[PDB]
Amino acid sequence: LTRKTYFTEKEVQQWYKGFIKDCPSGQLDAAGFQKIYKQFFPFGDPTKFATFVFNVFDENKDGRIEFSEFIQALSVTSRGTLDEKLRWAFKLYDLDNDGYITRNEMLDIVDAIYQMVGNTTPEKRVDRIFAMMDKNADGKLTLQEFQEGSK
Ligand SMILES: [Ca+2]
Ligand SMILES: [Ca+2]
Ligand SMILES: [Ca+2]
Repeated sequence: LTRKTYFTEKEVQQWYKGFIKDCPSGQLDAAGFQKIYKQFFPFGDPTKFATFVFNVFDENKDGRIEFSEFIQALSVTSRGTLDEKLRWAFKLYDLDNDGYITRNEMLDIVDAIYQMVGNTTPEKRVDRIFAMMDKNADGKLTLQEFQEGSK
């Protein structure tokens, strides 16, 4: 009985039917996630990125994606406003969950993105956007620095 999500509730209904359709156990864990990413990027190694994305999906950090976490992710990512979408992206970068994005963290992401695709540089690229987004130049990005930098 969500409705705390951009879905109608003859929409939660399909998404659940689809959920137990894909994953009948009702719990897809890191391993399953990791392999479908292997299918999603068969010209690279999605392992690093697959993990960062899985970590944002699994909000209570138990190592499983329940429906609540799956259906909220979809809502935000597919239908939420730009801020809400950027807030979700922010969590992905913020690996240690301390509320900032640092240079090596963002480098890690760019490195993950670079690794997942890479046969068909991260360093110079991150310096570019961080210098761009980091207005006060403290070496950290706040959500606000990130949201505005992106827009
Ligand atoms: Ca969970
Ligand atoms: Ca951080
Ligand atoms: Ca800053």
